[PDB]
Amino acid sequence: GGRPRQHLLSLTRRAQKHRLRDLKNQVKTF
DNA sequence: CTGCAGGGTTTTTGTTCCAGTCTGTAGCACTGTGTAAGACAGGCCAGATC
Repeated sequence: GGRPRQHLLSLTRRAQKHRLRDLKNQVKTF
């Protein structure tokens, strides 16, 4: 049914790839 | 109910390469601190003996 995931500031900067996609796109379009 | 097997899942974590851009290091030929006396030999003039 998915997966529990701990908070972001403990993950590597890389770990991120998944989270900002939509914001990178929205700022670009903007 | 349990146990673990072995699949589903999302989500780490990293993967290959080509433009570059920054950053730290090795490459450069090359530098600083050792620093003052005496000992031994030979000559020979002085100077005292006598």
